[PDB]
Amino acid sequence: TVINNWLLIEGHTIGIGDSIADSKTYQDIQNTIKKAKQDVIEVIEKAHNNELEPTPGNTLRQTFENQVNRILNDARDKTGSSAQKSLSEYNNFKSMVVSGAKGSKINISQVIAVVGQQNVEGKRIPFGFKHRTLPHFIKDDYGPESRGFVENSYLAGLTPTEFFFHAMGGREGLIDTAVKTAETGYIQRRLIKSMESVMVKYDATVRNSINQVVQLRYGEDGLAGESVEFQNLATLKPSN
Amino acid sequence: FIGKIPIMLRSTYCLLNGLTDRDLCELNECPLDPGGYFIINGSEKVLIAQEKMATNTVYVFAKKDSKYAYTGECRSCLENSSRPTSTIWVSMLARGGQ
Amino acid sequence: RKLRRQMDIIVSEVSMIRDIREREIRIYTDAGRICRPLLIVEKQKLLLKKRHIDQLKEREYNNYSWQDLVASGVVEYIDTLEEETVMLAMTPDDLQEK
Amino acid sequence: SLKQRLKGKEGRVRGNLMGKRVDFSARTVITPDPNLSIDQVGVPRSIA
Amino acid sequence: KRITTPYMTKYERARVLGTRALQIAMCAPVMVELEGETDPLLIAMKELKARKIPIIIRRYLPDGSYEDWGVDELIIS
Amino acid sequence: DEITPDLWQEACWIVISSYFDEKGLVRQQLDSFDE
Amino acid sequence: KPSDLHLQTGYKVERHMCDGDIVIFNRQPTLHKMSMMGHRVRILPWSTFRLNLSVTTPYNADFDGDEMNLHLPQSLETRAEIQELAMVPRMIVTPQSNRPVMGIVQDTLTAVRKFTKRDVFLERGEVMNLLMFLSTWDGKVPQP
Amino acid sequence: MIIPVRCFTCGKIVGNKWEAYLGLLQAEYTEGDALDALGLKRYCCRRMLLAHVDLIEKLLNYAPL
Amino acid sequence: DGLKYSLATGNWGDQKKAHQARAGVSQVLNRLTFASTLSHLRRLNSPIGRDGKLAKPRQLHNTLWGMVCPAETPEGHAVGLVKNLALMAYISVGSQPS
Amino acid sequence: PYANQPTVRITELTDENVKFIIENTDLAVANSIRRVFIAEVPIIAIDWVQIDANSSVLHDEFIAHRLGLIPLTSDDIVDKLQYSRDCTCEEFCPECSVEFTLDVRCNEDQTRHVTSRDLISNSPRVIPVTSDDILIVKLRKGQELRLRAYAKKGFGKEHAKWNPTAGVAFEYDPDNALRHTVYPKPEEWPKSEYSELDEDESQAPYDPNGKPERFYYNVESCGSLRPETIVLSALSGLKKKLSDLQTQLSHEIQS
Amino acid sequence: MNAPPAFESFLLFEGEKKITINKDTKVPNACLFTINKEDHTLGNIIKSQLLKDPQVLFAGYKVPHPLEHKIIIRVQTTPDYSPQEAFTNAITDLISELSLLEERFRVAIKDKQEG
Amino acid sequence: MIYICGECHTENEIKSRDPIRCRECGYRIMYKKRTKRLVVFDAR
Amino acid sequence: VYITNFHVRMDTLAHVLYYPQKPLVTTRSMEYLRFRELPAGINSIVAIASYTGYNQEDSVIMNRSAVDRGFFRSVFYRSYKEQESKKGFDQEEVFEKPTRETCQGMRHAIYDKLDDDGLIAPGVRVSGDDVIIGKTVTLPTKRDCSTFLRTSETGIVDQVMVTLNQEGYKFCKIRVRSVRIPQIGDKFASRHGQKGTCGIQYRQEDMPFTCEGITPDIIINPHAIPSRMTIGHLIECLQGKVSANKGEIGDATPFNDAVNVQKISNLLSDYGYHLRGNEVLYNGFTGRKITSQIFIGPTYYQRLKHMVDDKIHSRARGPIQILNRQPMEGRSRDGGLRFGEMERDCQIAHGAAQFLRERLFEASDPYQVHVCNLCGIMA
RNA sequence: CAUAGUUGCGCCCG
Ligand SMILES: [Mg+2]
Ligand SMILES: [Zn+2]
Ligand SMILES: [Zn+2]
Ligand SMILES: [Zn+2]
Repeated sequence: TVINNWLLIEGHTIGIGDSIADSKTYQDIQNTIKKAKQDVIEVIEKAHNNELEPTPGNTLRQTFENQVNRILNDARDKTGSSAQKSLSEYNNFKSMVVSGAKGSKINISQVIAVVGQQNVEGKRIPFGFKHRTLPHFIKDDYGPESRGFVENSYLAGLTPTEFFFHAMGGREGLIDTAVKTAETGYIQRRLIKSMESVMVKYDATVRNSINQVVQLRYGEDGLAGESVEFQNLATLKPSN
Repeated sequence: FIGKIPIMLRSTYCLLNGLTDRDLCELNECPLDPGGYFIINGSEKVLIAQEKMATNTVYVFAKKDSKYAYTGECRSCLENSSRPTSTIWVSMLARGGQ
Repeated sequence: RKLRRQMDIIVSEVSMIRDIREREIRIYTDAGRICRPLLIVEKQKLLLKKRHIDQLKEREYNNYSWQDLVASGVVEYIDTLEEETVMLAMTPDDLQEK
Repeated sequence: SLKQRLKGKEGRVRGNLMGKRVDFSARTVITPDPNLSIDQVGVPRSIA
Repeated sequence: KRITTPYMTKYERARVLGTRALQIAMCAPVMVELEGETDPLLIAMKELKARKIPIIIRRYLPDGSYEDWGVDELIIS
Repeated sequence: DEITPDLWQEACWIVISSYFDEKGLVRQQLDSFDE
Repeated sequence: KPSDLHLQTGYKVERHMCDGDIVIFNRQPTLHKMSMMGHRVRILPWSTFRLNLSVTTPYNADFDGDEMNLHLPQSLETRAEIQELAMVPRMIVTPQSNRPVMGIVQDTLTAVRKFTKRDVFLERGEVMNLLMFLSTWDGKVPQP
Repeated sequence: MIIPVRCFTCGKIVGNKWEAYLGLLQAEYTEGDALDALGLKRYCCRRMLLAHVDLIEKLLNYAPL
Repeated sequence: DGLKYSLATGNWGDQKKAHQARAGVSQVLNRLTFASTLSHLRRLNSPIGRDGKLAKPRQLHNTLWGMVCPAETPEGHAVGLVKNLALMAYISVGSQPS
Repeated sequence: PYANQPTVRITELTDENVKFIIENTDLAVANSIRRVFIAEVPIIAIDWVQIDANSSVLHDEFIAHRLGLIPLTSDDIVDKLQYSRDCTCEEFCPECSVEFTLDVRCNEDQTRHVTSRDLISNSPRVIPVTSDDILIVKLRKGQELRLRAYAKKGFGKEHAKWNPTAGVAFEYDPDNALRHTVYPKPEEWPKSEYSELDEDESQAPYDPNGKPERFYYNVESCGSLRPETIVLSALSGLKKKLSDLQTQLSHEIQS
Repeated sequence: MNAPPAFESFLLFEGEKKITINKDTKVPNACLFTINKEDHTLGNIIKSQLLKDPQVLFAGYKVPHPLEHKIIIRVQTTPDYSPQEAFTNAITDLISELSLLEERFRVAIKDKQEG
Repeated sequence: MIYICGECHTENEIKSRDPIRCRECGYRIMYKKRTKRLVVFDAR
Repeated sequence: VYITNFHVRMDTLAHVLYYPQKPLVTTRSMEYLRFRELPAGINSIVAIASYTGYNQEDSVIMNRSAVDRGFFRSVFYRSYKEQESKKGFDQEEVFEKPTRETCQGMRHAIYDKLDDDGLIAPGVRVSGDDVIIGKTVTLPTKRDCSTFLRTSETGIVDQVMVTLNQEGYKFCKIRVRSVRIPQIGDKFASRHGQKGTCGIQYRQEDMPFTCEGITPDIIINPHAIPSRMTIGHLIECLQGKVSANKGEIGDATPFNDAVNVQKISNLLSDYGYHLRGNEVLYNGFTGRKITSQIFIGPTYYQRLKHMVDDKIHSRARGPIQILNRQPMEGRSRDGGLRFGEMERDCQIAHGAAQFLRERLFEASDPYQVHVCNLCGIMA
């Protein structure tokens, strides 16, 4: 009650101005993306000249795609960090994220700076066509754009290829929720019927419907989970 | 006479074919109604397109549910005759047997 | 390709897929395939010219319809199987620019 | 069949004895109300 | 040979309050002072705090035997 | 001669409007039934 | 017939549900004790169920389209059972992770983050209006 | 359907202006200038005539009762 | 009657063998909004079948470009299976190969 | 310990709107005044639509709703008219309501626009305001509409059809001198038409002693009442409300 | 269905008091005025006028629920000036202010119409 | 009861004992005439 | 408006909006859907801002005064149907208003609203239990088999049609019109997946407002946006503001670089507004300036088919099943609610054994049998 | 107060 009645005086809002950054920030993001795409081109050149040596436990293709993945990941993280440092004290995305009440830092970096790499089953977008992700690319193109790296923020708007790859990622998320709802409660309804009758008897022992002892004391201490909490033992860590 | 075939609305044999919007207003029919459905006992019934594997074509797959390395299959069927689509498999057995 | 774009013997929606690497020419004329129109590109230039757009601006009281666009060999239908053998420009204003 | 009357999740067991319809039960859409204590629920007049 | 805890369990509090409230709803005699009370649950709560409910809980030990505790014999949780 | 990049934005929508005026959005059902 | 309406002790009346009656409240799927909790009823003059916003989080509830189920205990014994076991204040701490199950929510959480900033200042009228809503206030306006 | 009697947000009368607004469109004004000619300065009121679809004219093609 | 029964029920095959027939082919047309009607008319269904247990089709494959809506599925247990055509999506009506 | 001495200056007066300034007053008083403007000014609006016959393309209560929102010229008649629930009669009399009649028969090929002109009152001192003219409905050849209705006193709190104002513009501290609002970048913000700053300025310098005063008003009448009459009726009504509350408090203290 | 009668947010019921007074036990010289069928239009203005009074140690108001039409006004005063006295004085001051404002507004109307 | 033909809008009385048909059009869809009972709608 | 000739048609269910509007922020493609001629929704001044707290958690505060002005008012049409027939010659059902003594039993619902044919004439108020088709099957006196309405409906019989069926039987269809006004709990959505329920309805004065006297029509929760990241919603609001000021339907074709937020902001600034769409709003209750400024503008919203009257129901000792002695849904949803196994084990985890017994046995289907102690079988 | 099949397929909501 108190905080809502004060919030009428204060008021809270999200708007376009909370999503806009300064021109220097966009310029830094563009420089970062240019450098990262140049690095990806260099890695593709090293792979093509057969001077990329695989890391152990990884084949040459795996080493190549791991290099590209880490390059794009650090590019996204650097751009998001730079965007976050640009946020004003009044930017209401930063208000909602600092409070922790909604969203997160990755949401701010996505909306302001770069959506990032779209993944399917934890992999970049595969060649659904013959050696191509779409009919708009030359065959055997492992560049970030062809492999589904959306390099425009939501504010900047996605190009058609970027939009389609983002739709594929969203489709994977939807299918994940679908199978989650499929397996929602089946495991739980199995567990509950295996353990429906296990209770605490008046001798403070835990027993089943068969009256077989499963624990002499509940949780090995005879303490409920409602009052226990975290502490630190001061005579474990320190030196003699 | 052999029977009665339901007619898709606005098809070439539907009465609403070719009529101007003034006529459809005269017939109490919406000129913006797209058509493409049947009326069965007054219920507007629409047929959904059904996706199926294309016919008469060679597909090599990797059957993991079998003792076969690969299986080449082809669903063979004629042009609008013999609705039973005879499917053939030509299959390489697994080499791991020993 | 010339015959289909002229619509002389080959009607449109007939898909001609050449697998160059496998040395195969598959021609498809069956129903059920899914296709869409696409503007034809030649020498990194559109076959669509301003005169066609002018004739389409007066689409009424001149009777130059989409069917004339298809018949003039400016836009042609392409299906998913054929799309694998297509280098498809996104938009002409930037992709096929020098 | 007689055996089908019990099996599954809708038979007399698992559909009518491990759960069933109960009287004095309502359902409807929920809406927020900050002016109610956490232990309170607003109800429509008709259900009450 | 009493081994059950002297603290009344939350379940015991719930059941004894419910049963005593039902008794008072049936015009059971009230073993506590009441003033302007009509809801039997409040009367049962007051009688519980005064520790004057005339009920003995029988706790069945899992072996088959039992203990018997008055509500006053038990420490209220 | 050739469509300019600026006029292309109008040209493509003129083409699409002519397409939908010719065909409509239920050509699938109607053409399939006619065949 | 007033004889049919006449009453004596021992009779029972199925009275319409009124303020203060306890009700069990749940949302399907039910996943833990806090997904089925007891509340006190409040009559309100429109056609929905209401919730304090915090109890949406244990129910995993949101007001996009969700509808919830309400059951009414019919015996004083069941009513007392719900009062002593199932009421939401008794269900604040969940023994799943020995944590609170419900906490401050979206607008309240952001607004209190703004509120407890070091540079928030309230004049006499604003604080005096605000203290109306503090139920557990002894009536002392503190030294500014 | 038909033009609303009042602008939903403010309550300004916008029912006696739809036919006049079309008459001004026949006079080859811009849509903005036509609305300004009718004195709709708040964009709540401008929303009505600018976004209204007049379906009742279409429904008057069919026969009565 | 036969055709009518099928278009009444959506069960396809012999009426006597309706127990093992494919179902959900014909549907009551959804008339709640005009866009809803057009979406129902331009709807495609991919059955589960024996093919479904081999490879998962719920994902949005790359060949779905420009032929089917990249983001339009019924949320729930039919995600990815039920789809809707792209705007400029035309299905081949077939022709004689002669 | 006493109320201010508030002063009024009327900047503009039309038949459509009145723009003015109240000074030497509290924020709550001004806000309550505009609340009374929107909600608690009593006017006469159509209620109790009884439709003898309808052959329109639109269902009946659609027409009743549309007639409800028709404004009526109720300048001075509203004072002497009582609320119907307070009046004593067979539910309708000239001391609580004003009868209206409408009967249109389109037997003509041209579409017949049923407008506010076609509404006929029994009392000539209550007319539709536009009587351009407000379109009620359109009728085809062979289509008619015949109904009667009443119009009774009420205020916008009960239903928005009794709201006489078509938007009440309200402002105070146009330069943000009090800093009741905090522009994160005041340079971006356009000046108000009551602002007095220069172009280099974007806010007045902050005052740690100011209070809300000099409230700028613009009451735009829908047309039912003259806006001057809207403000006078509003002040009289709020005075009546507080006097009645004082009477009830006197009863409460005496009891 | 369960929509309230729209004409009952300002209109009283049978045996419903427009205003009731309750002495607040927590603090001496403090009372709660519960006023029925009134919105913020009276609560806010009465609170503002009360705050201008110097003897008022504390004055506030609340709506207990927006769907309901009660307002609780808490008034606390120095121990020489009753809360009822303060409430009456506030209402009289507001009535005088509104009468003065109406008079000046009519005079300004006449001046603007002539000039 | 009186009924109105759905094609030519002919008002005609039809008893509840015979097949319904317009008395000079042959059309077979009727509509009941509007009730003559009083009906009131609040304009709210 | 799902179709133009909806008035002639009699479908089982239909909904029509009073005042549809083509969206102020459209796409080129919408011209060819014909959605410009059959819109579904209204452009509404939406303010994205937290308020008293009834918009929270994907809820919506609506302007009660706007709804009083017909904002999002709609009609819900049902069309009931019944057919007379002749089964053999031992019976022949017939349309006619029954009488208490001519029939061997009838429900308390009044039959004195039908005519001699037993069909209510169009233009009469009906309830959730009145009789619409008086149909009686002859007993081999007679037994009434008339039809009533859904229990949770109160409309007006709009259009009554009588026809001969395929076999040649006098049968009737009856449209019933019920006017649905937006209320608390009705579901609304943007064109961006921001599904929300009407939390509460405030009159215009209680709502916040700009310096121009413009209140918002709808007040969403800003916390909807950060997790969802529906920035097209915000750009639509800005573009609609630009469109409404400029007097031109704005284009929102997705992959068009001719429109970016910078140009939209510059155009908005040209009309004397904050270039990012924010505005200073005044508290409706106190009149105070809000400390922060509020993003606000027109946005195309659309009311969904779901309403609380469709979903609200309650059960207390109603029509139990004929087999299991358990509640079933008849004429309505009035079959209680399945106390599923999840709820059962939830109560077991609570330890509320008495309430669980009450739900499963003492308030669902209490029965008693007599068992012989010697054998053990029910006797 | 009391009286209105299943048994499936499809579809809508979270
Ligand atoms: Mg939900
Ligand atoms: Zn307006
Ligand atoms: Zn009277
Ligand atoms: Zn006829």
